[PDB]
Amino acid sequence: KKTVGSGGGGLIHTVMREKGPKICAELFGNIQKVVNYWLLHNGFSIGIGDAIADAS
Amino acid sequence: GNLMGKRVFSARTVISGDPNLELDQVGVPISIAKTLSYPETVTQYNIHRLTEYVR
Amino acid sequence: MIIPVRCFSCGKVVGDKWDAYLRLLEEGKQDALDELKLKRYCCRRMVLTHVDLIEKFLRYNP
Amino acid sequence: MNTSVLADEFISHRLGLIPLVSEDVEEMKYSRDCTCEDYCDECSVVLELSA
Amino acid sequence: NEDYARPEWMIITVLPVPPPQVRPSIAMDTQGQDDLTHKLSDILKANINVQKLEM
Amino acid sequence: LHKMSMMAHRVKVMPYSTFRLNLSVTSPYNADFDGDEMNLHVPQSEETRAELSQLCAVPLQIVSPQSNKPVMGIVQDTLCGVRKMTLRDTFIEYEQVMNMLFWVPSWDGVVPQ
Amino acid sequence: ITTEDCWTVISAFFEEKGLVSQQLDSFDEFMETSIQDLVWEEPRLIIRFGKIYLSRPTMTEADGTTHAMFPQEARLRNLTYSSPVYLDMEKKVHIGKVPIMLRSKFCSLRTLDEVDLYKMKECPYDMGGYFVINGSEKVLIAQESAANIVQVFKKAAPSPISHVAEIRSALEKGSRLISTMQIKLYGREDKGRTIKATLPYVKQDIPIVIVFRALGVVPDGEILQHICYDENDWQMLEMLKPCIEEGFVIQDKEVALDFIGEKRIQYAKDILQKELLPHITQEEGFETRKTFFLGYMVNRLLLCALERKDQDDRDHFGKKLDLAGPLLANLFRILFRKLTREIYRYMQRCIELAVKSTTITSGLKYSLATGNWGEQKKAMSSRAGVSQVLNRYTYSSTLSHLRRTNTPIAKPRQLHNTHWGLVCPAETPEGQACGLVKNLSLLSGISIGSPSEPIINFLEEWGMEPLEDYDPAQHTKSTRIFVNGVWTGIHRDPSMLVSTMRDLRRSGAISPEVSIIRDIREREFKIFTDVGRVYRPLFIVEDDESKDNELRITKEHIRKIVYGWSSLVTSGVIEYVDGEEEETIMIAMTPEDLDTAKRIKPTFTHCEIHPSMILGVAASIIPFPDHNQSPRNTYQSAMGKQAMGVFLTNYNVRMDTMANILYYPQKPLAKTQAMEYLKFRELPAGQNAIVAIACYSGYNQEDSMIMNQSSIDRGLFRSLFFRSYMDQEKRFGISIVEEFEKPTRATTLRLKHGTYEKLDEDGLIAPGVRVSGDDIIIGKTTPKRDASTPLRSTENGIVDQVLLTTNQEGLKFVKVRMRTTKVPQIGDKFASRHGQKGTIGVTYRHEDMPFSAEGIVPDLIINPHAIPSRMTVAHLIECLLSKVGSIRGYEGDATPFTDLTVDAVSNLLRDNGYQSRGFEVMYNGHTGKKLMAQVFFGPTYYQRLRHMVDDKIHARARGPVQVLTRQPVEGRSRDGGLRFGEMERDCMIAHGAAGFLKELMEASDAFRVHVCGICGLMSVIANLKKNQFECRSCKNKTNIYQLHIPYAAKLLFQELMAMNIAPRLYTERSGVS
Amino acid sequence: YGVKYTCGACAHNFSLNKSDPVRCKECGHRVIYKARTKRMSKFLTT
Amino acid sequence: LNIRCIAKKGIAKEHAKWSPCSAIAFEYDPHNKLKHTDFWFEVDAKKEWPD
Ligand SMILES: [Zn+2]
Ligand SMILES: [Zn+2]
Ligand SMILES: [Zn+2]
Ligand SMILES: [Zn+2]
Repeated sequence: KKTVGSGGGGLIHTVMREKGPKICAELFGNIQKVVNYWLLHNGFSIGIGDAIADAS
Repeated sequence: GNLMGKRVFSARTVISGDPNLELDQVGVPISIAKTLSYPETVTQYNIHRLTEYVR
Repeated sequence: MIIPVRCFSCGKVVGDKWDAYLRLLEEGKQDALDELKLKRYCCRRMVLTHVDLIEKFLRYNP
Repeated sequence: MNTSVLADEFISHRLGLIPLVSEDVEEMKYSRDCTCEDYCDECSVVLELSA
Repeated sequence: NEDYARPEWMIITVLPVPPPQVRPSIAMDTQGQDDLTHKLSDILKANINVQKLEM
Repeated sequence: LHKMSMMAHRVKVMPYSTFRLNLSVTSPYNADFDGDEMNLHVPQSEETRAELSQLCAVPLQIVSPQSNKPVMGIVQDTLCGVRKMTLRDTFIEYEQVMNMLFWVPSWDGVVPQ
Repeated sequence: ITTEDCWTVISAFFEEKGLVSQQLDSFDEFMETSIQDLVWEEPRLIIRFGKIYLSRPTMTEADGTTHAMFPQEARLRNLTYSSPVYLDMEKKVHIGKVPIMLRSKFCSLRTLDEVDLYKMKECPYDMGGYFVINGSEKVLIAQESAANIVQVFKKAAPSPISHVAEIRSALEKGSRLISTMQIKLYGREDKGRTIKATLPYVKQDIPIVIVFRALGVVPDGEILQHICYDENDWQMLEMLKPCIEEGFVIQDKEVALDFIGEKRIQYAKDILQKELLPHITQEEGFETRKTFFLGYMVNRLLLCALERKDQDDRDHFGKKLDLAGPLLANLFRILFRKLTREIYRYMQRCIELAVKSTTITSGLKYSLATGNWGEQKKAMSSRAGVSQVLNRYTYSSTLSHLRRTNTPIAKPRQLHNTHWGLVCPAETPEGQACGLVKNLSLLSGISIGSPSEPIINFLEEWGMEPLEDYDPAQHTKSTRIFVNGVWTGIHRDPSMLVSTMRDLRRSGAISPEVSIIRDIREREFKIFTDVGRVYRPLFIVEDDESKDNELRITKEHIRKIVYGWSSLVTSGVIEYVDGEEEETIMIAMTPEDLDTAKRIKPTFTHCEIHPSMILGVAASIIPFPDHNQSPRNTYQSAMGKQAMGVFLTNYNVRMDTMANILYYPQKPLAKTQAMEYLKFRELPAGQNAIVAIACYSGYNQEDSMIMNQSSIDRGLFRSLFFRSYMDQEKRFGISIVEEFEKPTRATTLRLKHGTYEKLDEDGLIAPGVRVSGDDIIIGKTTPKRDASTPLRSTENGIVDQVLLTTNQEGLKFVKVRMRTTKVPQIGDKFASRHGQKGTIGVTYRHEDMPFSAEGIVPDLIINPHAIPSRMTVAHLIECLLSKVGSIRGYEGDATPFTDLTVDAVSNLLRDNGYQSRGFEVMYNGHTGKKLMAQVFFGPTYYQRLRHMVDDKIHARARGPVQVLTRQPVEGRSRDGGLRFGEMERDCMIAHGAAGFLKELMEASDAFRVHVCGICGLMSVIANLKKNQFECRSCKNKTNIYQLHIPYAAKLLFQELMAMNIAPRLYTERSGVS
Repeated sequence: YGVKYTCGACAHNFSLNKSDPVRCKECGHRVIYKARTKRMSKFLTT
Repeated sequence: LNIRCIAKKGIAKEHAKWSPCSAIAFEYDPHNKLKHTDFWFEVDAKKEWPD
């Protein structure tokens, strides 16, 4: 979130300013396409198990 | 009610995001595209394509 | 509302198995599923959750 | 004709799922390739049902 | 303003009757008359009787 | 309630009965997919269009004047995962490092050492 | 008696009362009794009335006798399920048709059994409770501040008044005046503090002293006699002092009744015997009584202005529901009374039959039909809402609808404490009206209306020394007693008066419905017979154990359950506690009781049947509602009324517009013990989907879910959709009838666009026909102009059942029903029972799908992201539990506060073979390589909410234009166009998108008007051809301009003109700048 | 061969036309459905 | 109830009513040696995760 969010220092905020509307707008799709794809294979989930505290 | 804002070549349906669409795109259901038109004057650059689209 | 041919989830047939099941209960007083050959829960839930409305519908006249 | 409490296409569905034989399924043709308008013995199997 | 609006005209002598596109009628293929196309007639009638009491 | 509650998009005719929008352009309209609906308007003059693409294009909107910072980032899956993929512990082998480079359209066509 | 026992008791409850007790119970009360008392009061005319007859359903149609009518017919034929009314009039007589309440008493259904019903085509499962006016099923909605009670309010720093006490009064039976009593208290908490009160019809206010002397008490201290009951309370008395001085100027009953302005003095009396605290009685020789009240009042005032009693709690539910039965009452009167003074005119013309029994038939219909109680006429000053269109989306939808409450309009919307037990905390609409609409718990019931005297008597003969003769000092701490808001004397030692009435109710000699509250802490006795008091049932504790320390009920009573719920009450084992009486009891939660897993748990008079009974229909279907963020439960509380299933079984013989049936239902893998009374297991709202909470294609993102196409094909979540277009053949007293044929040409043209060919010559289609696009479904004509019906443009399907029929007016009635199977599509909405709503983003198949070694693959893939902030965890639990119940065949209980834990279920799941937490290994459907992670894969119930895309998708480009405006038309159904309202304007303006915005014109209005170059108006007579332009009156033909403005605006102007204002339009600036 | 209208209960093939009343060959109950079509309906197995 | 069915070739792509498969088990390297997975756990993966 800190490095790629709708934040100030935002790598996005910077790529927009440094490269332009266009270049940065494309930047999303890419960072996306790579990651989303990767996640598709690495998987990820959540279940009651994520909400239980240590025995003690 | 009628002047500062009126109902207006428009369409509306349900959204669902698509992770394979350039940031600025917006997938439109064929159905809709086949309903909304666009007045393009005939010009010797697009006559050929238009006469096709028309047929 | 009748029995569902083949399980949604995996696909294995399950139309025939209705009467076998609803029977192994009334009489043999029984697990039923397991012997009927319904292993993994996908098909399991299929039978064990069917509420046969057709019966009541059938109670109507013409 | 159909006086069952189930609707037409509900039963229609049902039969779509009923498992048919498919041993020599390979020596039959896809209705799409068969030169017969609609269907025939050379690419289909017709069935009856009366109740 | 002596030209566009003189104090007196705040009182009406002759009433401006607006036309159809204003108070359209909606027939059922049967009557069907707009709201205003009534309080115009209610007024009209309240005018008739008045005069027929002054003559 | 935003300058961004309305933005010009590139049209992509697709099948199935629904407007398919990108995730990162989610928070501007502030939509989700639990049934939410969207209105679409179609320019009609040659300039009308231009006026729509030269000032209302989604790309021009990335940096919001109200809070002098962008207003569209990487949400959910893409964010969550981009994190994992970054850790020193995250490693990928050739077979995949390739299918990954392929997905980047601008890829120079050169696998990094 | 353990916990698992209390269930049989509850079973015992519904076996006898049934989900809709309230509605019916309250109806019979109007028919049986009430209805009589109403016709017999201010009847007799200068001709009297006696007993009235109420027959069963009938149909008086010309061309037939009087057919004994039945529900399922009136339904199809759009009639009225009402019967006749006769009255033994004195010098037998017919007076109106009363709409009966289905499943009531005069409704034949009340008796017929299982098999009996199946023959009337009426679905057994239909619990009824609704009316059937002109076809559609109408449900009367409960309308929630009780009357005849004392209230004290503090009035803001800015006000000449300090505190004030009020009491709204109205005759429980007889006219019913709505005039309230104001016992003010001027002088803020400082200035040198009088007490004045307001009376009906009196211009100004009167200082209490006078009100007393004018009453019948002339000396001081005899006045203080009534107000204060303790000569040693100088404070209060002090307060009164200044007041006495106020009236010191009027020293007797003569002057007393005077200052109230021979002619005037007489009127004074009136406003005291018929207006002043009119309840109690408006007789005559009771002056005394009212005086003790006005004394008990002036007391209550001060009791607060001296910080001894708080300001009255405005929202203490106990002091607030006019059900169906009552409504007809106040309604009937309004009617019968116009009949009364109608019958007065026939008698005032006969210088020597007449009773138009249509005002009571048609009057009743109007209301019940629309929802406007108060008459019709130039009286819209009524309330719309009362009586609606009974829901039929799902079974749990209908139940809910009947158990609903209203409340005419930041504090009321709150969930008060008093709400415990009587109303469901979760089920209540979002936005708009939220909290103004409450639903009843399962156990709640409403009072009905008992009689006072059999208890007034039963009292003044067991210690109640009547008020009439009272002496404040001889009887100091005399516990005063009230009856339905009236003061019927005090009582000496009450401790017993109390535990005698309470023993009287338990044997059943003073209706279990009456309320008796003893407030020792104030010395008073509350008596309530009232109609509209919500009450719940509880086990009685009584330390009645000469063998220990205990619930009167025992495990012998239980297993004994000719032993209904009527006996559980006729033995003093259970009591009906209204909200008021509740105040003075102590309720124990778990009967029994009162591990490092379960939730940590922290004089008794009663115990709770079961805590999971504080819930109403809605939540009752929610698994582990005690594990989710409350605001979520509140949502599911709404979506349930929007899922699919089976709303009745007779559905196949129902001609209702819209109705959906889920192809294959499925009782849930996890359930509430309560569901058992919600017939839910036999009428499910969904199916058990093989869920899989994980990330994948990234199409299950932002509440959009992935659904396994493959199983969507095997029929998962498919549903039938019905519809019924209907028409009639109108006539005129002047023999001119319409027609049902297959019209073409024939001098008129008035026809449609579509085809009529699928129309047999009877002007109808056959039930086999596959109709679509717009195809004319029906053919009608008007002598040849067309009145034929077209299948809605967005729709299509197949005809499913056509039917011809008579009308009361012997007209040709014909309804048509069309069927369609609706398949789940990449957009349709779904949701579980946890506010976990989401729509389809895409659909993959088995291969593409991720999977587990076993083979098992998900039907649904929702995103792990919809869990962290939603907090709905029970969702996570239902899955686990249900993954066991799946494997074990045993029903998995999810029911509220029980003894089942996450640690427990997890152990049960380890006995079967899979991870103790659910998670399973999965191999990515595209590559087969394992997933670096594990997934929460497990069967969860999912309701297929209505709202499928293809019923919303709409697009327009220049369609039907409006008439007045000339702008597009509204709504997607009439081909309308989306509005570009203000806010959309704004934005474009922010963008500096000048032209596009201007393009309000091109995409909507626009219009060419012709202005005058002189009087800037739209006068110009522009005959567009011969160019002739003109504008006489301004006599021009030379200087004229044409302009382009939004017709809405052209109209703005024509409008302004007809209002005499002149919007001149000028084409050139002259004022400069 | 041939059928026009049926009755909601005593499903007995009737058949009428204008003015011939709208009842049944017995049961007064004036309902009546308009029996299926002759032209066969064709379905898909999905 | 009178019908008349017509059967045809086709595959699971076209419709599920075709594929003759219906559930298929698949596993490999039961002992995570290839480390194509990262076991979830509270204390001990091995004991908490079925062999
Ligand atoms: Zn299966
Ligand atoms: Zn062939
Ligand atoms: Zn002029
Ligand atoms: Zn008949």
